[PDB]
Amino acid sequence: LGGYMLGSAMSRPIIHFGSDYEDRYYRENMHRYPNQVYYRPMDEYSNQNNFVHDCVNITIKQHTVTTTTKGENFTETDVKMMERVVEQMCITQYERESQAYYQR
Repeated sequence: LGGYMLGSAMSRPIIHFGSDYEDRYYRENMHRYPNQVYYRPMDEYSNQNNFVHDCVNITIKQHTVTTTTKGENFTETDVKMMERVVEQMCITQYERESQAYYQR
């Protein structure tokens, strides 16, 4: 990373895949999943969804490196479920900082 950073943790977003199976599938292991999200300052630009689609990429990439380095690797469904959890959290982490620009 070397620029991009980590702010706050959250609650685990209860995702909806539409299958209660896949809810509880994540939910059985959810403590092992991510609980904070990697973002960067606006500085120049911002979007509504596309910088979130950037931030999600970084958080999964990091976990696919620095925790995969700890032996703890993931499958693609594990990634896709993370992408959801991380996007959900990134929406709030974006909005929290974005509201502070508005408050200026």
